[PDB]
Amino acid sequence: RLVKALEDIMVHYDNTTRNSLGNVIQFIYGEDGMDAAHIEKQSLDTIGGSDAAFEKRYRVDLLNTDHTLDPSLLESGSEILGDLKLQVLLDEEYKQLVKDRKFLREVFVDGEANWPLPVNIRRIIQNAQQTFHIDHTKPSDLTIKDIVLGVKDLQENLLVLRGKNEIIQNAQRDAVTLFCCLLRSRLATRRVLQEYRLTKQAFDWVLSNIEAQFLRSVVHPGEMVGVLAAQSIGEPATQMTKKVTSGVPRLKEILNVAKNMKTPSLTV
Amino acid sequence: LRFGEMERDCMIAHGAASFLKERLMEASDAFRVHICGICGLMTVIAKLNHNQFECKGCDNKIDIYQIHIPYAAKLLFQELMAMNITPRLYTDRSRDF
Amino acid sequence: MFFIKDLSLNITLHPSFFGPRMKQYLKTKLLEEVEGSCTGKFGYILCVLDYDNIDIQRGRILPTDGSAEFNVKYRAVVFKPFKGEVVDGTVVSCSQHGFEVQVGPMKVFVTKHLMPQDLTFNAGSNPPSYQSSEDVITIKSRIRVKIEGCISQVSSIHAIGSIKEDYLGAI
Amino acid sequence: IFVYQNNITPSAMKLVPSIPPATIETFNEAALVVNITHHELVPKHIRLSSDEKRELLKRYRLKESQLPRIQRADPVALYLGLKRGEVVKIIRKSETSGRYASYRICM
Amino acid sequence: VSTSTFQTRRRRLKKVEEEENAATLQLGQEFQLKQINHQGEEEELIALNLSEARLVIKEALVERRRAFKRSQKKTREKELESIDVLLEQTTGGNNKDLKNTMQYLTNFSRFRDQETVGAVIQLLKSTGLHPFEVAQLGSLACDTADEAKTLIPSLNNKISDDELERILKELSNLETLY
Amino acid sequence: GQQYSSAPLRTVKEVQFGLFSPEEVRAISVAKIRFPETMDETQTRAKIGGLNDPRLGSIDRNLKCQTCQEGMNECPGHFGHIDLAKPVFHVGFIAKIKKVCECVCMHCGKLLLDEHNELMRQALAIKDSKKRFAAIWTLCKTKMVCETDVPSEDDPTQLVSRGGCGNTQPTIRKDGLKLVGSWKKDRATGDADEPELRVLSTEEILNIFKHISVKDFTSLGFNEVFSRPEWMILTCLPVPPPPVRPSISFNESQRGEDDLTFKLADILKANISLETLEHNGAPHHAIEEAESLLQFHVATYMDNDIAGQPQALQKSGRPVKSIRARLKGKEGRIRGNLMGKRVDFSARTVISGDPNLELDQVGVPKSIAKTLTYPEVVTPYNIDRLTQLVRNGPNEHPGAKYVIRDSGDRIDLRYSKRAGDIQLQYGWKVERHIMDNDPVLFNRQPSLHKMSMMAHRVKVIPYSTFRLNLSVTSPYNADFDGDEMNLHVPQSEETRAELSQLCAVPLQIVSPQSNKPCMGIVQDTLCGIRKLTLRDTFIELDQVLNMLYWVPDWDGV
Amino acid sequence: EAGRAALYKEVYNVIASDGSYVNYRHMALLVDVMTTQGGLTSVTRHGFNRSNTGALMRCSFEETVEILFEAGASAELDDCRGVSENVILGQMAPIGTGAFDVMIDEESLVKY
Amino acid sequence: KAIPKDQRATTPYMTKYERARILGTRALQISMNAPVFVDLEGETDPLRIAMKELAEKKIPLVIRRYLPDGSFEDWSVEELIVDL
DNA sequence: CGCAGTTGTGCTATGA
DNA sequence: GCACAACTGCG
Ligand SMILES: [Mg+2]
Ligand SMILES: [Zn+2]
Ligand SMILES: [Zn+2]
Ligand SMILES: [Zn+2]
Repeated sequence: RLVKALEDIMVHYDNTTRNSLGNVIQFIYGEDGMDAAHIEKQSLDTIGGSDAAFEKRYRVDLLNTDHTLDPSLLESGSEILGDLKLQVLLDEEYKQLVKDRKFLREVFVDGEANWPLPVNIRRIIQNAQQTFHIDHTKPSDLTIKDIVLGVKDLQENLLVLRGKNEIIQNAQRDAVTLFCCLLRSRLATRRVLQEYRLTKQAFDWVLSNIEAQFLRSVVHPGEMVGVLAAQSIGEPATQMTKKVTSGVPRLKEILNVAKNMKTPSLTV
Repeated sequence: LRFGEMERDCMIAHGAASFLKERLMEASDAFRVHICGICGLMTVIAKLNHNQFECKGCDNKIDIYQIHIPYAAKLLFQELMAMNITPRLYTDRSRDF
Repeated sequence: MFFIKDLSLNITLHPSFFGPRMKQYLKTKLLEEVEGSCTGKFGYILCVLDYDNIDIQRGRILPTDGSAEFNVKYRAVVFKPFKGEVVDGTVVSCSQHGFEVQVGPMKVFVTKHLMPQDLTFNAGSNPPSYQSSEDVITIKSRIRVKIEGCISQVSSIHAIGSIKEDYLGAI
Repeated sequence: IFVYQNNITPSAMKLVPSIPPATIETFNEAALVVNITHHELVPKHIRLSSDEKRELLKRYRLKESQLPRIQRADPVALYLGLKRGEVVKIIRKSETSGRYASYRICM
Repeated sequence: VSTSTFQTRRRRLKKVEEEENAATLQLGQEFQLKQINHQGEEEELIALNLSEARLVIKEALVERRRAFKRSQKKTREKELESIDVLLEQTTGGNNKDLKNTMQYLTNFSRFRDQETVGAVIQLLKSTGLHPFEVAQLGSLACDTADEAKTLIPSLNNKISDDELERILKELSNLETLY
Repeated sequence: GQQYSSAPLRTVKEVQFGLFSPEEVRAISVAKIRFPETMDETQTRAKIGGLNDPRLGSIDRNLKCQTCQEGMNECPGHFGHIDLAKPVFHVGFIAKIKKVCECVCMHCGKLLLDEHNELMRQALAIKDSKKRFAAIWTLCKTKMVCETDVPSEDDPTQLVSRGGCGNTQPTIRKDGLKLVGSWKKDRATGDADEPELRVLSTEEILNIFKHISVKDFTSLGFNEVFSRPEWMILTCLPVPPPPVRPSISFNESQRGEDDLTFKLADILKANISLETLEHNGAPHHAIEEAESLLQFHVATYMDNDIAGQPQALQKSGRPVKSIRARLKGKEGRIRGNLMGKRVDFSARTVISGDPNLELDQVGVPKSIAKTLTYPEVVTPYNIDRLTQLVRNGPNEHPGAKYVIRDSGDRIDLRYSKRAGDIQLQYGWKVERHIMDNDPVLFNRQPSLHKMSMMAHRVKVIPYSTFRLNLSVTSPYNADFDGDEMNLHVPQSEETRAELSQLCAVPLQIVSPQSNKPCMGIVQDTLCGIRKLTLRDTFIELDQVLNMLYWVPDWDGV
Repeated sequence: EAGRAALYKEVYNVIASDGSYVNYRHMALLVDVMTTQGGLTSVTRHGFNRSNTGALMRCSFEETVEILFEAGASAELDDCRGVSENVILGQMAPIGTGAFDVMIDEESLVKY
Repeated sequence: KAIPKDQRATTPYMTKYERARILGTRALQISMNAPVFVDLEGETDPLRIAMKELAEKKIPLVIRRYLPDGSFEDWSVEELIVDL
């Protein structure tokens, strides 16, 4: 019944999810438009912990002596103290990260940090390091502008939908939303420099990979998700072996849209 | 052996459109019938030698096409006709979408 | 009469031809198939006009075999006779039954009966002829005929004609 | 809008469509105690203008049928006084995208 | 595989009421006055009178022979033998139809020179007659307005007896002498 | 196989379902289908001008068809017809026939309700063919009088004479194959109290349906070209040709007719009883008797497994196999012959695990490899190789079974007086043996996975089992307890591409079901990988060297 | 919309109970499918087999003949847009490999 | 109806399915003795010859990417990116 | 006119 | 051997 109910469902050349009628089931496959194989449970670091340890991790204040990036971190550090124009960028940077946090906390209400998303950002930085023999001593050649802006410019190139019109353009923005939160989480000015210790060369590579790795991650128009989903629910249902009706018979109840269900509870 | 209903499913899942047609036709049932362009039924009297093609009843000797369908379908079709139901096969469309 | 119609034929090329003189081959293959052709729908397809500008269009590669089908859009000179059409032609055959007149690519036959009473068959004539008080119709004899009816046969159209009405007959 | 206490007789019920283009709505006071829309599982439903709808269908190369449907009697459809043909944009938060926009045509 | 046309109509199941075709100006479905073309535009039916016909095939086979040699880089009785040459060059030979057609056209052409054919077309096309009549008038040679209106019975009340006669008079004057 | 036909080759774009108009049935039919007797020109073996090849399809295998020529594998059947003595219902439409009767007036053939009723125009509005009929029926089943004068679309003071006829309407309830109505009547306003009870004749119902307005049935489910209500009632019977009901002619002198050939003879017999019964001295009770029987025979031929018990059991107790039953799911046409299928180029054997096979390969026994074939086309690239395989013969391992010429003619290298000297010309096909490294579809039933069917590399091995790599056990659900698996060999260079480029085991490695890999290191390897990796575990040079060599990608360092 | 939410929750809780993990998208699709139509469309013979999809497609599950009978009765027209129809017809289905068409461009065939 | 070149919307990258059918089509054609638009560097398997063709972007085929509504965008094997 | 109560109807894993 | 969908009858 699962396969027979879905068979005719696929991802069409407009990232839409339709059947033989061309009736839209999902506007963008699995709300994001990604091929499931290209996902890995990643951690959204912005999410939890004290606002105090959050600040410690993400906040840059070139205007404060105790809260600038030490010139041990980058070469520009000595000549960065007091740059009001730059502190404007690090103010958007921080005010955006703060924004992102309030959003993730709205979406994942339990404070769950570990979510399955495309592009293993952890591994890219890992390889950047072994690739470029990252000196966790000598200061970076990156600019505050290099980081801040290069990350802005990256997000723009992370394409799922393509269409040139607000309807489509806004669905692109939405479908991407969560990934960039993680992207901003892992690529904050303080993080990139202190933790990662990347060079401009290393950073540009990190970004370039994220871009093309993301592009790889998207669903392929033609992808037979009718059966793909039907099999993926059905298959584990086979391996199946307060006290409420559960497993195979509850699943039977759910699919049947059982009017007279066995164990109906109300959690008040 | 059997390329069962369940095997068709994974084959679709795979997106293997051609390997499926090949399994379902060329490696089994595959057959060639002649259809009328007016009433899409296997009514055609295919004297494919003298190139005579006729669907008396339709008075047609012009609008005839050859189709390749599983013999089980030719059957299913003749089986439905035997039951007063016309499964008219048409090679062009009208509806759109 | 003699029309010019914008037709189109579907030709399926074998992969061995997906070379550079492909358009060349398709154009020549159209001419093979199309020229001299005779349908009851369009009549005799005689000459494919504008060889230089034949619209090849893209050819979709067929599912299980490699051949690719193209709809070769064209325009040609056609001759499709009509019942009631008056035609000038030249006599070809002639017997006791009547005479068959050559009109373009097609043959119109006039029955002994579809001629006036004054015109009568001459058996003892070399070559065979029909003799009126005034006229003589033998072989080379140019005639004017009203096509009484047409019969769409195989790869030809034939007709039965009249020379009985006014302004018809010998010319 | 008519907020009736206990019940409306089928007498008076037949008088609702009697005066168009003015439209009348009946609401049982007892249902209204709790605002259904405020609930966890109930996302943002947004009425779309004739022009807004027109663009959605244009932009997705859609026919009204092809669109996911909301019933006329859908609690949220009644809350926004949805009329047959009127489309809603549904903004749900996503465990994959963050934010997902769906659309529902009325019944 | 046969040939198709611009006429895209879809008679579903409904076989017939296939109309009898006569020069009651009721030509086939294929031969409607109002019709389409490859460009997708509406266009009035093209009918040729012999000579207007003979010149088309002549032209086409000449421009064809141009390309047959371009890609190969890397007086009535007297015109008759001349045409049989062009046919041996551009036509498949198997097309005995086009040979008989050319021989017929050569001997039965009313107006030899193109200038003339162009001028015939101007004269007749102004009349507002149907293309099959503008055809028949150019190909069939008539003297009385009655000779014409009998053979092209489609006319009848379409043209004035005198006005049709004025045309016929100008047509005989144009008649290319052999 | 089948021969060249000049006919333009297309694909079925739309399937326009409709109903047979007796007129069509007659026209398309190459014979009628006069005598129940199968064949035997009065015991003389050859078909009778009455049933099966009265110009229909053919039997004899030799001896071609009487309409086209071609014969057996080429000739699809040629339809027949029996002109029924009395109109009979179609077993299937019987309920819809009642529902149409319940909608329309049983006298003038006018819809019981129209645009004048508001709830009616509301239904008449419904876009959907089926939902519309459903709503119309619910309103019209209640109307028991064909209205003459309905109240105007404004006042109930002034009345509009909408449609003709005033007649009271029956209450139709089915009595299995029979529709019997109970009219209200009047009798000093009272009646009923004691109504009028008569069966509604197929012919009467048909005559009401014939009189149903194009626009009225158009408002009902119906179509004026493909499905007129009147076509639910059968007058002319299509006689399916031999291929639908094959004569299993075992040995020379012995028939063996199909179930349908029998039921038709029964319909035919029952029709001829009725035919003469009525024409002659009609005892008018035996008339509606022979009718009900013909109605039964035509009912059970299309559906034997009906509500009102009687199983129309073949004289053997075994009930007659209806056409309905033939198409009915899991096995039978749709489910089992079309959606599922028995296939050539398939193999099956016991599976045993191999530690020395690369993940993506499959051990195919020499026998299986020599049986299954691949159609290679003689190309300057292969040419020489293929000549050696042809030369090698169908009995060696690398070798071939058949050679197919340009002239689409099969050469049996196994027998052919020329298998030795056979010079291959380009474009010929050489059906050669499944050679090592070919893509093949390996499969283990059930098959609830994209992964329960994967593309493997051939590796021809001795001993009768299919050998597969242990790590690939997990996605098939295989074990070596005695499990068997299937093998499908692709036939096209295009199909090979499908398997290799999409279905390959290396591709199937990370599953979308769980967004995690579906194969891992298992059992002996899993137990040993721990055993080896402990801090306490050290290896002397002797073995270190062998262990290094064993890894095929080792850099020699 | 809240019904879809609760439907997924309930569906998810069946899978998660057995320990097992199924990627969101899958269960979301099933749920989204049962949802779209307007209300709760049952994954049964009188639910998804109700929809306006192809008659040849629907006949291939549950009311086999009955579906085909009612097809000809109310002159249904098969789109042949569905997978199943192509399987029945022995045609290459508009699935992955068959979701698009392939063409030789003579212009590029002479460029090389 | 046919989307113009200056208005295409679909992935500028080649689908996993596209590449598989493209490779299979040239392999079938090459095997059917079609003309090869690449230097066979001793190559003999139509798939490898095809893969080589696709790599040198010397395959002369066009993908008609159909949209739900019927319209299509024609993309060339040349213009399609092969990130795969 | 509505809803309790019934009568009715179709399905029931996969290859040998 | 259920689970529902038509259908039917009394308050
Ligand atoms: Mg086992
Ligand atoms: Zn026909
Ligand atoms: Zn036959
Ligand atoms: Zn009445």
